[PDB]
Amino acid sequence: EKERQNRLAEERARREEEENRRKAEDEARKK
Repeated sequence: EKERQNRLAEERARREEEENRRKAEDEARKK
């Protein structure tokens, strides 16, 4: 269970950092 939950949690965090770098490069284009 913990293996599964941690795997899903890192998948979530990776998607989150994807969106963060994405908004970052968007703002960069606005610059």
